[PDB]
Amino acid sequence: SGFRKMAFPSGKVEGCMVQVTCGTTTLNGLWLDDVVYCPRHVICTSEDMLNPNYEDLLIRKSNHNFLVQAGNVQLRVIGHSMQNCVLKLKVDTANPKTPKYKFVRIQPGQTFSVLACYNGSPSGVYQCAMRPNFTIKGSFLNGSCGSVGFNIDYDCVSFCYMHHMELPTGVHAGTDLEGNFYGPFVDRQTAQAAGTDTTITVNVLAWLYAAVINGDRWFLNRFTTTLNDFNLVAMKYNYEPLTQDHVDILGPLSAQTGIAVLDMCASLKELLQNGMNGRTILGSALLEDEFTPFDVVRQCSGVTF
Amino acid sequence: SGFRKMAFPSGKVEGCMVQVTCGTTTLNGLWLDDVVYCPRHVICTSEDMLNPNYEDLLIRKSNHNFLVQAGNVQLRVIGHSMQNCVLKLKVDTANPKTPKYKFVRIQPGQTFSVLACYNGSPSGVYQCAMRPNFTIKGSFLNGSCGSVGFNIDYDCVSFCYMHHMELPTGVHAGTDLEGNFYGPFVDRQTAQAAGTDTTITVNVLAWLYAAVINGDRWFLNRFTTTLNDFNLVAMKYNYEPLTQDHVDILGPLSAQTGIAVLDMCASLKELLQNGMNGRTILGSALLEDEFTPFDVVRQCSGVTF
Ligand SMILES: *[C@@H](CC(=O)OCC)[C@H](C[C@@H]1CCNC1=O)NC(=O)[C@@H](CC(=O)[C@@H](NC(=O)c1cc(C)on1)C(C)C)Cc1ccc(F)cc1
Ligand SMILES: *[C@@H](CC(=O)OCC)[C@H](C[C@@H]1CCNC1=O)NC(=O)[C@@H](CC(=O)[C@@H](NC(=O)c1cc(C)on1)C(C)C)Cc1ccc(F)cc1
Repeated sequence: SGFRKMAFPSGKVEGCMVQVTCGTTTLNGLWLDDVVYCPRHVICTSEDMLNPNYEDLLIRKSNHNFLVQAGNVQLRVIGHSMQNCVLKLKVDTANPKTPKYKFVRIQPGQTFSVLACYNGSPSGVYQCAMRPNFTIKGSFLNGSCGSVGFNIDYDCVSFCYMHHMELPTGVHAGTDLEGNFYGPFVDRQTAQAAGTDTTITVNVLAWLYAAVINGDRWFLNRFTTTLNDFNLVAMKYNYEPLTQDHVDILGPLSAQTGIAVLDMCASLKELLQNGMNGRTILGSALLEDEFTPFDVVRQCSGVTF
Repeated sequence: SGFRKMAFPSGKVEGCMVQVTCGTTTLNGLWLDDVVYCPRHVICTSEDMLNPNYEDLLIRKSNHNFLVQAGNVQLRVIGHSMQNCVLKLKVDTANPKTPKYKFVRIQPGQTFSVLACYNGSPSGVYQCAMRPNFTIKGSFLNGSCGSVGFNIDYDCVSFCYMHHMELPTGVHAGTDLEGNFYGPFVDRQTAQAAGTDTTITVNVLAWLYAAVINGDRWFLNRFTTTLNDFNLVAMKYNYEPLTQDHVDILGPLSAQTGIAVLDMCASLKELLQNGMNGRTILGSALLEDEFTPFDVVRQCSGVTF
């Protein structure tokens, strides 16, 4: 029993972590086959952060300016290409520990683990979600870029995120491993406001199923609701609308607990309108919205990798 | 910026994870050098759980009954010894990936990461604390025993916990890697009540420093308090007493933020007496007590491994 902010095991990503020094600035890179990926701001300093010209920087730069290190072994860069806001550094050697991997661009709502690193060495691992406004509530310091987020399927690591920036709001912004930023953010020290975040309704419901599975059942009421009426209330509390595709993704939790999704929606409707009155659900006094229906299943059923 | 339930990277523990089949029952084991450690209830079934006689079980059992597997490679047991409630299985081969390790018995209040595994394969990693009543709020299912908790220092993995049982209360109990149970628990299906848990005061204060470092500062008031008067109030709300050793462990956070510990104690005194009034601190509507002063430092300063 129990429910925790579970992250995927990080060993397979630990083996692919390098540090990348171009000039004085140093950051992290992902070493896959004979290419190292890393943010493209490794070729500019904080002096250039204001509004960098990345194309003049790499133009006037050779493969010797790039010093990749893997513990103690240094790597020799043979070519360097710029795919959007990421930098592909083709190196002579290929990482022996390159796992079965893939590059995916996740959607708002989906979760992923993060392996925070500095100087190409990993500090810790934690779980995050891509917010509806394409930000994440991470935990990063100076020298954390290159740190990546990922999902797993047995042995296929699905890289989905590379860390680039932190908005003055405390939130964080990044790209996929193809260099395209999530949301309307671009790597330069310019004021860019993220949209108004919203609560991930489907994830709140999956979290409520997890509570039921674990014994917390005081919030279950006797009612049902239509999908529209629920959405009418949720709309007031800045909750994302619940589509039928979300209802279908909860089918398994619904089937497993014997609680129809729309009855659970009725339980949540009351929680939003009346609050929790100082009670807790799975040890939290707030409604949690960073657990997907799959995250609950893999944790309450125990899928391994 | 940011603050998350950060866990240590799990790669080095992933490499030491095996599955151990004695009869039909299968669980997990820790493969270090030429010995595999695992709970001693692998030689008894649920039928025996009521009150097992572990010494008659291993007596009438040979090294062929023990089938250790490491992915696909099976291992050959040469000897088997019973150290308290753990089982030492001496095998012919030695784990090539055995990291610099050590076995420590942590104290109540200390935290550690957990790598939850099933069938010798890792599902996920999360962070826990040894409660003042020698339980932990984990996330374990059937077939999770053998799963271990640990801390790290650069490259020295400090194994501190192996998972054995779950009390009907939902909490969990285990042993150190020397087979001695934390608290008054013994591996048998017998009603055993844990003490009344308490809040880890020192950790709540460290968490409050972390909030200040991250911008949440509304709870800071203008007062100071004596150590005794604080303890008098904290005593009422089931908070552990704050010793001078705890005050000294907060010195660094105190020095870094410029807030004296006893003034922070005054801020917490108000939070307990008046509550938070629907506000949050680092995204939580409750006071969190599973972060040590070191856990904050390593995360807000960025120590790597
Ligand atoms: C990562 C860069 C690194 O590893 O080397 C240190 C310079 C760093 C992450 C943030 C640092 C502080 N905590 C973080 O999470 N990124 C940067 O320093 C970039 C600049 C910023 O992030 C600033 N914010 C903005 O520019 C901004 C963007 C928007 C839309 O609104 N404001 C904060 C530091 C204030 C620059 C950079 C440097 C090197 C890289 F590889 C990527 C990006
Ligand atoms: C781990 C055993 C395993 O991996 O194989 C499955 C039998 C398992 C962990 C719990 C299972 C359910 N969720 C868990 O976290 N441990 C057990 O099954 C042991 C029996 C129990 O834990 C029961 N609780 C008690 O016995 C108890 C103890 C006290 C002080 O109060 N109540 C729960 C299942 C109800 C038996 C066991 C089997 C194999 C092992 F290697 C260790 C322990």
